[PDB]
Amino acid sequence: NPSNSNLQALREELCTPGLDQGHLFEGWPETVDECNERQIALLTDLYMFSNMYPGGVAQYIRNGHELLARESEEVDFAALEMPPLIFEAPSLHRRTAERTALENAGTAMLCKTVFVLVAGGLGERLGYSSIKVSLPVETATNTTYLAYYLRWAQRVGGKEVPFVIMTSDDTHDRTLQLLRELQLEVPNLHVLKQGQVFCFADSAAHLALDETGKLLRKPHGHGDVHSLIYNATVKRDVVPDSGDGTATAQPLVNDWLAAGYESIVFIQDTNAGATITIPISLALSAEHSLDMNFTCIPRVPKEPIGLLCRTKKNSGDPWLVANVEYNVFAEVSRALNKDGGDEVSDPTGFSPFPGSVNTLVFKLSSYVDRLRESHGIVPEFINPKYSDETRRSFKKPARIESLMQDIALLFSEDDYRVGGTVFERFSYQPVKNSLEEAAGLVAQGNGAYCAATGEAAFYELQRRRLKAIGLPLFYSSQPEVTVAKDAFGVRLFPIIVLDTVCASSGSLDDLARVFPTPEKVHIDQHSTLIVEGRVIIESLELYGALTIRGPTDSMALPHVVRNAVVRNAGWSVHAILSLCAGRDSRLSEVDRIRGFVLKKTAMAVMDC
Ligand SMILES: O=c1ccn([C@@H]2O[C@H](COP(=O)(O)OP(=O)(O)O[C@H]3O[C@H](CO)[C@@H](O)[C@H](O)[C@H]3O)[C@@H](O)[C@H]2O)c(=O)[nH]1
Repeated sequence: NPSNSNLQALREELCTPGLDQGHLFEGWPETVDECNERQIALLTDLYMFSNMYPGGVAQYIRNGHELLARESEEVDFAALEMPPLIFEAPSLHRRTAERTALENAGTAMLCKTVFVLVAGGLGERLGYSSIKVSLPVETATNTTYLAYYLRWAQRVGGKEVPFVIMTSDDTHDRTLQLLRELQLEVPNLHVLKQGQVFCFADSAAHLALDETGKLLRKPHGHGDVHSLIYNATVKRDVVPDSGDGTATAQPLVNDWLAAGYESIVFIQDTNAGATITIPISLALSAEHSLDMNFTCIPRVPKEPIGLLCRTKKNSGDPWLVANVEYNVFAEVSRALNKDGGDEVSDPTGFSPFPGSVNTLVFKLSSYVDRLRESHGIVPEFINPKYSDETRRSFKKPARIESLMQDIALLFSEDDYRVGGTVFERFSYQPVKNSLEEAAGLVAQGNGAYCAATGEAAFYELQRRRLKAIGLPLFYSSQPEVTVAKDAFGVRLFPIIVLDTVCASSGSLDDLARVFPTPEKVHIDQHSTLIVEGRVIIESLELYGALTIRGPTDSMALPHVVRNAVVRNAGWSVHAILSLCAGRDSRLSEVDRIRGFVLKKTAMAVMDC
C-alpha cells in the first residue's frame, strides 16, 4: 500500500513547521529511492500508524501539542457537585427482600448482557512476570481470573454468551495460550488487540526512538475498547452477513442488537467482586432507567481511585456526570481556597463523592448510539513523568492516554441518564500492589490491595455469602499468617470454594439450592471444602479438607450428600521465610507475591 512517493511526501510533511520531526532523518539521503531498509521500515511505521490512529502520526503530534499545552495549565472546574442519580446498593451479606428482588432481576438480565474485559495491562508492578488474568483468584483451586470471568459469563448467559477481551502486544499471545491450556471453548468470544502509540521525547512532541533507533511505543490506555468494538466485525455461515464497504461483513454491535441483547458490562482484569456487583447494578439500571451506571464504593481521601462527580469545566458548559481521576481531584482540592464552606470536605471520613471502581454498566442501545456517533473515539490526555521538581525534562518518554470511563463525556444530561451505584468497600477486591507497596500503604493506614488481601477477601466473600443463607460458620477474625516482614496479617480459613456448576450465578437463591438445610452443615473454622459440579449438600460435619465432585453437566441429575462425616489433617498456611535457601525452590512468583503458601497435607474426595 505505501509507495515510495507517499513515504517521501509524509517525510516532507513531518519536517514542516508545527511537526518538526527532522531529527528522525539525520544524515539520510534526499530521495526515498536512495534510502536503505531500516529507513524504509521507519517511514513505513510512520505511514501505517494512520491505520490504527485517526489522522495518523501528524494528527497524533498535533494532539500531543494540544495535550501538553493543556497539561502545563492547572486544571479547574467551573462547577463540581454530587451526581443527581446516586443509588445505595443493599448489603451483599444480608438476605433482605430488596436484595433478593434485585439479585433475581439482575440474574434475569444477565441472560441479555454482553461482557467486555480490559486485559491489555502489565502487572510487573506486582512482581509478577506473566499476564494479570493468569493470576489465581485463590490458590485453593488455582482458578485464574480469565477462567473465573469466562465461566461465570457462560453460566449466566449460556455457552454462546457474547464476550470481548481487549489485549495488547504485551498480553495477546499469552492470553490465547491460556485459553488453549484451560481448554475453554467460548463460541462468541472476540479477542481484540489494541495498538501501541508513539512516544514524545520532549515537551515539543518530538517522537522518541529506542536503543536500536526504532520508534518507541507505549500503551494508549484502556479507552481503546470502544474504537476496537466500533471497527469489530463478525462472519459465521448460512447467515445474512453482507460485506459493506465499511468492512466485511457485519458490525459486531449490530449482531449483538439483532440477537436481542440489551446491556453491556465492562470489567477489569483482577477484581472478582464484579460477579457480585454486576447483577445488582443491572437491576438498578432497569429500575431507574440509567443509560450508564458507574460502580462505586465509599472513597477514603487518600485512595488511588477516581471519583464520580457532576462537573462543568467551563461556566457556559452543561452538566456532565463523569469520573475525575485521583491526581486531578488532589490538584483541584489543593486549589479553590474560597470554594465555599467552613472546613475541609471530610465530615464522614469518606470523600464527598463516591469512588468509581470502573465496572461500567451500559444500556446497549444508548452505548451503540454514542459509539456510532463518536466512532469509539474518547477524549484523550497526557501525564508525563518529569525528572526535576520544576524543570520540564522527561524522565521517561511520554504517550497520549485514554480512559474507557471517559465515554461518559459523550452522554448529555438532556438526552441520557448517567448515574452511579454505591456498594460496600469489601466488594472492591483488586490485586494492584506488590507486598512492599502494600506494607508501605498499611503503615499509613491504607488498603493493601495485594495478592494476599485479594485471596483472603475472596474466601471471606464466600463465607459471608454462605452465612447470608443461614450456614452456621463460626470462625475467628484473627489472622493466621503474617506477610511482608510481619507488616500485616491475613486469614484464609475456613476455605469454601464452589464452582459455577455448583453455585450457578452465585446468587443467594443459587447458593440456597446447594444448602437446602444449612443448619445441618457444620464446617469447622480450619476446614477446606471444594465443591465441583452439580452437588447438593444436605448434612455434613467437616473437620479437615474435602473435595466433593459432581456431574460436569449443569442439567445432569445432582449428587446429594447426606449425613457425611469427614475428619483428616486438612490444610495449613505458612509464610514464606526470608531465610529461604532458594535451591529446589518450588516457590513460584505466584506464591512470592502473596507471601504465604498453602500446605495441602490431606484431602478426602467424594465422587459420583
Ligand atoms: O492500555 C491499557 C491500560 C490498562 N488496561 C486495563 O485497564 C484496567 C485498569 O488498569 P489499572 O492500571 O489497574 O487501573 P487504572 O487505569 O490505573 O485505574 C482504573 O481503575 C480504577 C479502579 O481500579 C478506577 O478507579 C480508575 O478510574 C480507572 O481509571 C486493567 O484491567 C488493565 O489491564 C488495558 O487493557 N490497556
